[PDB]
Amino acid sequence: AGSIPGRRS
Amino acid sequence: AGSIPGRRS
Amino acid sequence: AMGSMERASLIQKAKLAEQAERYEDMAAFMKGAVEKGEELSCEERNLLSVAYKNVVGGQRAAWRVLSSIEQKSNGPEVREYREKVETELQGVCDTVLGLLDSHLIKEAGDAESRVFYLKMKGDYYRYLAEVATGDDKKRIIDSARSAYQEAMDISKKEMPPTNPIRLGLALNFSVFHYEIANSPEEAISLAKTTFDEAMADLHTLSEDSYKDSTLIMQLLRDNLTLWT
Amino acid sequence: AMGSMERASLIQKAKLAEQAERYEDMAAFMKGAVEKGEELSCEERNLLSVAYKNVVGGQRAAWRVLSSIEQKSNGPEVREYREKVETELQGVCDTVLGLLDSHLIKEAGDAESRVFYLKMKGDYYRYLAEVATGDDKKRIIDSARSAYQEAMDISKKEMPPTNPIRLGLALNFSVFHYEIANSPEEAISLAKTTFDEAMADLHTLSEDSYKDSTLIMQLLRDNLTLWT
Ligand SMILES: *Cc1ccc(S(=O)(=O)N2CCC(OC)CC2)cc1
Ligand SMILES: *Cc1ccc(S(=O)(=O)N2CCC(OC)CC2)cc1
Ligand SMILES: [Ca+2]
Ligand SMILES: [Ca+2]
Repeated sequence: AGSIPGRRS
Repeated sequence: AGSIPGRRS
Repeated sequence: AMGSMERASLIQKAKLAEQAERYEDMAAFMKGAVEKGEELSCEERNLLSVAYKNVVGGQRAAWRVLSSIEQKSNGPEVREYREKVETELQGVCDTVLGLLDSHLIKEAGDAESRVFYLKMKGDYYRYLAEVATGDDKKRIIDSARSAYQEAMDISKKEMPPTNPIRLGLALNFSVFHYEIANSPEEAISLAKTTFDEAMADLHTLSEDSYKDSTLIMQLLRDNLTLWT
Repeated sequence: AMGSMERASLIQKAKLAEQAERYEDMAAFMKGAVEKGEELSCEERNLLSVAYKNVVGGQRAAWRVLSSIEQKSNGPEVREYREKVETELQGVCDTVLGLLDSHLIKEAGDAESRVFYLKMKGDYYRYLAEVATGDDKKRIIDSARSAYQEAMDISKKEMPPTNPIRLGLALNFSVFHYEIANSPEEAISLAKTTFDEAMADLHTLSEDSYKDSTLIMQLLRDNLTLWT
């Protein structure tokens, strides 16, 4: 299951 | 130019 | 530690640190910026979130590698080192939660900022829950659930169903239900309803907003495909 | 800082840290192991080298990003942050050089260990040279050159031309000539002679040794292709 990657602005 | 990557044992 | 640096300089250096893939530095600059005491703009909130998601994401990946080695092995070294990484991860989550509690959430009055911070609060309690055991685990799980639920309630009243923060909140709360709360049916129902309600609102969007919303919708669909 | 941990536990944790992609931890465990004062085995030398090459490799990549932004811009923030990363990089290089000087090199009597450590010494002075300016740059460049040259002299007397450490030393010394010493013809001549002499010795090798030597030979060829 994937959450928001959220690792690039 | 590439040196030895050297980043994995 | 960043008390002597100007707020605007901390923000500029956080952007440089992102470009340099120096996420620990990025998080320290953004912590310094939060501690100046002013509210954060939309772009500044994203910098704070990106910095900590990268730091804790690497810690979580390392913890999973070590936990897997430890479970296969079942000397003290693997457990000791897993515990060290775990304590560091917990410390980063506690730091983020402390910024949200002192005083980002209480000062956040607009729906966009308040939902963003409550989603963060749910996420960092979720990361604590991933490494927690037993009864401590129960209270941590409930803290994640409570933060996500408040964010959901605001988002459904104040934002359109295609809003990217609303969508990402629903995605992450669905992952919470599936992975943490042992509620796969709730996860599937939330992801499906979120996807369908966003689909029906795409017609209202510009081309650029359409791109932002459909990207997150694809993540919801990717999870539904894995879960069904 | 690692004085209370057993040598064997530091080694075990360095291997776990590598698996977890926790290279700063890996380097700290291996520094602790070196400081126990015993010589390092072949596998332990590789763990030390891998740990620091990863740490300094990320610092170098960040420094290059920041140096490029700074050069395009020509407030104080970009220079200040480039300087911070530079100082951290220099500190890691000084730490490695200090381990080699206290006392890895002086205790290394076999050709395999002495060449390995002198190659490391050349590499970390080369990384210092990449960020140095002016006259400090000249002495740092000569320190790299001197370490590489001593390693070369031993390697040519004591190791076959296909030995992977001999090959990697020649590769990295050729990069030094091309990138640091402004001697591209010397770089090309060293890479060509090294490649040709290794080719002529491949017939003596087992299948596994052949694989190790040909992998480095391909790196020499890749550079020759870029340089000619
Ligand atoms: C949690 C979360 C949801 C969505 C995103 S984003 O990459 O799509 N994006 C939405 C629009 C902006 O508002 C904050 C910036 C982030 C990121 C994280
Ligand atoms: C500097 C350097 C040269 C070669 C290697 S390796 O990956 O080919 N290898 C050679 C054989 C072993 O002896 C040390 C282990 C490393 C790595 C680094
Ligand atoms: Ca000010
Ligand atoms: Ca002992």
